[PDB]
This record gives sequence, C-alpha cells and structure tokens, in this order.
Amino acid sequence: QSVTQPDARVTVSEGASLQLRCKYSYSATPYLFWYVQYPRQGLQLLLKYYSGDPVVQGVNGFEAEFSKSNSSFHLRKASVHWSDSAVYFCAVSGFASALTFGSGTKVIVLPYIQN
Ligand SMILES: *[C@@H]1O[C@H](CO)[C@@H](O)[C@H](O)[C@H]1NC(C)=O
Repeated sequence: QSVTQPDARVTVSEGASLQLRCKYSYSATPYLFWYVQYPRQGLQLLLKYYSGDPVVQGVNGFEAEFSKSNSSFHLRKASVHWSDSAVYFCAVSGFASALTFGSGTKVIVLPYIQN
C-alpha cells in the first residue's frame, strides 16, 4: 500500500549502531519486509513480518519491530559490520494487496582499521 524511508543515505563507522527508519501506510493488517541489495547482486529478503511477535530477527544481527501505534518498521543492528554497506529497502503488503517498495536507504560503513 505505502512505505516511506525518510533517509536516503546513512554513513556509519564499523562497530556503531544503525537504525534505518521506515514508515508505512495501511489501515488493515500489514505484511512488512526489509530487503537488502549488495553490490553486483539482486535484492534479497532480509526480514519479514506477517504476524505474531512484532520484533523480528533477520540474518546477521538485523532486527525490526512492527509498531501499529507508531505505524513504523524501523530496522536496527547493534554493531554494524563493514560488509553491511548496501542499499536497504522497506516494503509493505497484505492479504489482498501487492508488494510495495520504499525509495531505499544507502548505508555506507567505514571499516575499522588496526595494526
Ligand atoms: C513510538 O513512539 C514513542 C514516542 O517516541 C516511543 O516511546 C515508542 O517506543 C515508539 N515505539 C516504537 C516504534 O518502538
């Protein structure tokens, strides 16, 4: 139905937290998703919410919470890895609805360098 990703880009150092904002529009029961696009590959599903517990855990430390009250589906990760650089897309759906995508959010991760 409708999804909004208010930030187009995010720059962050390896080790720090990350929050990618997503707002949705619907009235019914929404099906929510996060997809990730790594360089030189197609979209992949990162996490999804259909029902039950609003906090959903996806691959590699990624988390998202469905909030009906706040009508949000913010994605978070406690400590980002350098390989997390990518474009993240929020999408929404429903019982008799098509899948709709947001404009996406580019995440640039600065790698941590030691000696
Ligand atoms: C909804 O927003 C309120 C006010 O900032 C906040 O206290 C609450 O935790 C939010 N719910 C979500 C999306 O976690």
